[PDB]
Amino acid sequence: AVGACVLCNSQTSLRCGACIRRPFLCCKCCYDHVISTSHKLVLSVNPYVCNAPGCDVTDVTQLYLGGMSYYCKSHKPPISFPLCANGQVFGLYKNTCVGSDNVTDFNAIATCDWTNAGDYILANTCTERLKLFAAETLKATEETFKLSYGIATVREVLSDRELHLSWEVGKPRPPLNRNYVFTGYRVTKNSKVQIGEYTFEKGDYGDAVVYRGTTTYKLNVGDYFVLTSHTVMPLSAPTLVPQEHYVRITGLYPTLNISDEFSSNVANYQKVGMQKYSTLQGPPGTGKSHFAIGLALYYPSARIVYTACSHAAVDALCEKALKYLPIDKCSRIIPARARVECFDKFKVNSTLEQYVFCTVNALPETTADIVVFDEISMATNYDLSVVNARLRAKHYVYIG
Amino acid sequence: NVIPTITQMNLKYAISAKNRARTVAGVSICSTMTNRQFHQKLLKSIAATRGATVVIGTSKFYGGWHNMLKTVYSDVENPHLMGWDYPKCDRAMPNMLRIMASLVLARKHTTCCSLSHRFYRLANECAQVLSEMVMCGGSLYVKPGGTSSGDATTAYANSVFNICQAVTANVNALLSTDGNKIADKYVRNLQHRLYECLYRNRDVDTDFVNEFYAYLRKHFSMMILSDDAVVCFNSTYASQGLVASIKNFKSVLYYQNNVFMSEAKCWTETDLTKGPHEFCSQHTMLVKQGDDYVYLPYPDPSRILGAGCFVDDIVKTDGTLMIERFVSLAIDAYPLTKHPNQEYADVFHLYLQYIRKLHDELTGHMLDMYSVMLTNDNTSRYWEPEFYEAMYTPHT
Amino acid sequence: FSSLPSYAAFATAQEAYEQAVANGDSEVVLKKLKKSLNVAKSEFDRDAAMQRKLEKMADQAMTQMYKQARSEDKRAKVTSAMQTMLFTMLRKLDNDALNNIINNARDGCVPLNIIPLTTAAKLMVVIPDYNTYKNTCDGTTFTYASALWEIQQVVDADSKIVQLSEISMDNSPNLAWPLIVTALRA
Amino acid sequence: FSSLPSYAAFATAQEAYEQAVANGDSEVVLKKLKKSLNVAKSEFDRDAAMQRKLEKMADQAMTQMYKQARSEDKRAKVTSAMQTMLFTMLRKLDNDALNNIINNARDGCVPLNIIPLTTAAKLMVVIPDYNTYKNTCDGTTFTYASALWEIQQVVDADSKIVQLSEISMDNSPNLAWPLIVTALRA
RNA sequence: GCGUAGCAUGCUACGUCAUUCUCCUAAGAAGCUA
RNA sequence: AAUAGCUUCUUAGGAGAAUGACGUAGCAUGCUACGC
Ligand SMILES: Nc1ncnc2c1ncn2[C@@H]1O[C@H](COP(=O)(O)OP(=O)(O)O)[C@@H](O)[C@H]1O
Ligand SMILES: [Mg+2]
Ligand SMILES: [Zn+2]
Ligand SMILES: [Zn+2]
Ligand SMILES: [Zn+2]
Repeated sequence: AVGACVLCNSQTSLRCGACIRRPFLCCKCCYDHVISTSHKLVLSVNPYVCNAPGCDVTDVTQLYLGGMSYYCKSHKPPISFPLCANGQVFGLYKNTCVGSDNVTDFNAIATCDWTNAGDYILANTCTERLKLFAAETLKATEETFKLSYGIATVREVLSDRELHLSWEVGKPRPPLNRNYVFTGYRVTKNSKVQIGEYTFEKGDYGDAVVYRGTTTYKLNVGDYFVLTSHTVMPLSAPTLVPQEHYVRITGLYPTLNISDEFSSNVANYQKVGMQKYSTLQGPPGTGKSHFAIGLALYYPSARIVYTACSHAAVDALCEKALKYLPIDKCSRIIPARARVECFDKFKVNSTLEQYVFCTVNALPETTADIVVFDEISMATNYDLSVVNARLRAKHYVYIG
Repeated sequence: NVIPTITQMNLKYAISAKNRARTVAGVSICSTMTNRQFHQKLLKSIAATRGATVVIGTSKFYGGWHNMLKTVYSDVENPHLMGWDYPKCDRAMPNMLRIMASLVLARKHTTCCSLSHRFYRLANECAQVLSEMVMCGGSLYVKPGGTSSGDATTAYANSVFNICQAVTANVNALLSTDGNKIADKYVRNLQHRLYECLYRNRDVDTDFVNEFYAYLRKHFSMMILSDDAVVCFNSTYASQGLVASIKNFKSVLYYQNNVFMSEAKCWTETDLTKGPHEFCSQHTMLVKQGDDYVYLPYPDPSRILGAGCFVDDIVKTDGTLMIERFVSLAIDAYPLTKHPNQEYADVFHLYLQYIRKLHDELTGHMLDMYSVMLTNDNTSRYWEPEFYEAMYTPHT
Repeated sequence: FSSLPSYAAFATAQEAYEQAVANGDSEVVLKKLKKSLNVAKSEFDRDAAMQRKLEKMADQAMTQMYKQARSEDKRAKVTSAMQTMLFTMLRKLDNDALNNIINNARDGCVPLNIIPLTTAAKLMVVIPDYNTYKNTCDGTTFTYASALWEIQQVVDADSKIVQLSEISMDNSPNLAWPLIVTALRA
Repeated sequence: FSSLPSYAAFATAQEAYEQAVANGDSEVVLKKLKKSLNVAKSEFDRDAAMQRKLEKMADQAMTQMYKQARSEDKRAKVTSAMQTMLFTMLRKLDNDALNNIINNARDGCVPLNIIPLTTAAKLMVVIPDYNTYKNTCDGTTFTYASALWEIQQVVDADSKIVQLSEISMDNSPNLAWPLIVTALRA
């Protein structure tokens, strides 16, 4: 059960239990995270609580390594050693971790509640590993906040799609939009059991609402709807690939004169082939994605992937691609999601089409020649990590 | 009753020196259970008897090779150790000799089982091992004959067939001699009674069988491990024509096995001291040790080096378990340390230094991962040439 | 075993035995202190046995966790270890032919089939650019893997045979690269 | 152990003995307390050893029961698997022609090889070369074992399909021999 | 002269603890030979 | 992903034996308090 110090990249065998994501910490790094922050739950290959039955000394600073088992001061074994000593914490590879001074920033990112611009403005400018960590922990934090608001119940039965909802009085109510789905638990006494997933819509008058469930279950009065959970997996791949230049064009092959109506962009169509990655700022209502399709023509057989953050945006761009390209084109966007609908054109899972149009949530893990994310003004460092992780291509261009 | 069966066929994955792939046949359990119950007593009684012809289950360690080699010279007159080898022994043994082998191994239940019982047992063994329904790659087939190497009674059946070829060649070589030129007055009478007891008679002759077998055991001492033989035949006779010779073995294999044993693989040593040229793939040297002289077995160095350098699985490539996988190689390669050729003298100290270096890097990594180590001291006894030198002495 | 409890008790018992045999005491007190020595030795011995047992119990885990970690590590990351070791050995081989084909394979010109051996057999290697072209090509001899081949039928990326004349830097930018060359061993 | 009757008697015996020694009476009470604690510790050894045996005995019995349950579970599962395979195999064979030929046989005994040789409805020829192809199963229909078959699919060694046109004397090298060609009785 | 008692010593039996040895079983990892 | 034989190593268990120490009972001997 080993890993790399999220600050010093040495092998370590520890984690912070009180910190939300429990990241690997080198020995001195964990010492510094635990000395001056209220976080005092450190997990080794086994937890560090005193193993004496009924002893709950949980501050790592107050335990002792015994023989085979650690303990608290009162219940300590005859001979043993103090754990937290000489600015270090006894962990595997104790001597060969280096440890660094990124302690203040990490403390901040760990204890903060993100409610002020500090966390964003700081995660935007910190170290890459630390950046990714801040992104994952912010996601998990907002996910945990999702749990704070309450449950819905039924009040009166009227029809199959006209129901009166009842909010648990005294808790934040959820916004009635398609982006909320809840599992329906019915309590007989004796078989508190889910009935299926449900989504609501505030009709023309309250408290009547029109709604859709995944199943055609008959809604009784003993039913209620509780929010459905969501988690976060950890990501490793970089956010922004290190920039590189060259003196020739490789992997992509030019064209002679095709599509003269895409003329002015060729001067930039070449430099993209010369560099490893680049960006295009497009003022509102400009020729953006026109340049995209034009380069797509300029390099015809070069396999291309398009991606964005907005489903409306990726739909619009896949349609525009349908307007001028051989088809011979797929938009593997969403099979059974996207409450506001989208393409109904081609495959979702075949990994064969040259020009793959997809969304971050449903990106596969394939290769290609060039990939282009779009609309960078909305996506976050996390989304950047996903789109750089799942795919792998020669050249990268972002337009926004 | 009888019970046909299906036996699979798999390619083997192990070191070798010829680019042909060797297969092995794994017989179906419904046959091994019965064969085991039927033969186990005799087989576990053959593998635990020291000082007889069939030498199976006699280690070469702790002074075993020297005792084998000094038993073979059971006081023959002018020794000349020889050898031989059968080509394609597993795929040419005629059905008749396999049946004779199974009969001679089933000749012990003279009182446990009745006669019809013995016959149905033999028919069962024939239909299960000899001519079965091989299943080679998702499609049945039919074996024409010839033994299979995955049943219970394999090495012992091979040993029996081997002794049968030796005695047949001997009989042929004694008959074919002219007869009027044999000077002695005993062996000539022996031939003159051999032919008559062979063809001009119909029932057993136990007294004469005994005399012939004693004559053999006094001029043709053997040592047999399932097809690897070593003979110590008297030589004046063998030249006058009265015991076997490589020419006679060539002939016998020509009309009974139906192959041709070219004489490029039948080593014939003429000096008794230096021992057999090659038996069971271990040359033999004579090495002074403790004021008396003993024989020692020593492998072929290239094989040891190969077994160290090329491993079959990826996890066996790190010196985690190697600290143990090397003690065994060194144990097998010790006798090279008394050879006169220098590289044979060095393929020992190579392993011996490698073990030490392995253990030192091990303590390094361990004292890094934690900071302590208590009693892994005994390993200081594997990198000294005394522990192995204990392994070829006769006390235990 | 100093810091252990019973070392002190047995030590003081042996010390008192010494002080009494040197003090010229009687034999009855000698026997009772012999008893004290026996019992202290007993307790210290039992505790020492217990501690030694705990030691030999810890060592099992201390030496098994290491095998586990190392073995799972080796087995997991192998598909890269093999390739890295391969290219290390291949640099260290220090051959010329291999070095030429490797550099070429780096900067684009890869072959599409097993290079043959005999003095009459086919070979189809691509060429991605004019620069690399004039780097390798010369007249009718196309040098590769340190041998002498002859150019047979240059083909464009649109299945359009071209002769050897048109291949010229100024004339280059109108061909649809990459070409595909076939050859024959001299 | 602590719940044994000797435990409390022994503890209070040692306690009251220490109390009387703190009282410092005549040594007859010392002898009495020695005797008391002696017999107490004797029966204490007795019961301690009994419990020590009981632990191992119960644990042996329990692991034995686990082993028995495991064996029975596996046994029942394997028997079900065997029966299922037997019945699903049986319900396949072409019962009609088999009934025909067996009931034709004068005893109900027919050597095994002719059973497939005369009731199989398929034929999986395997061919190692264009020549034996030409000479065994040419064209679209062929004859073997005195009956008329017809091709239906010619899958090569890579488990691909091969149109009957591709197999031509000049198109031999591109086809990864052997050539598993099936058929159907007709 | 005897017994009760006490002490000391030698012997025997029993019941605990520790050290070693020996053997047997079981289970596991690795090597070699036909 | 077979049959068989040998050998190195590790753990657990059992059995047995030796040794030493502790405690109980019994046997022997001596010294002495008391009693006749
Ligand atoms: N070279 C051009 N000639 C004519 N129209 C162009 C050219 N480049 C871009 N456009 C047009 O701009 C229009 C779309 O702009 P839009 O994509 O709406 O702006 P933005 O993408 O920045 O939000 C399209 O009609 C597109 O063809
Ligand atoms: Mg756009
Ligand atoms: Zn660190
Ligand atoms: Zn913390
Ligand atoms: Zn405690």
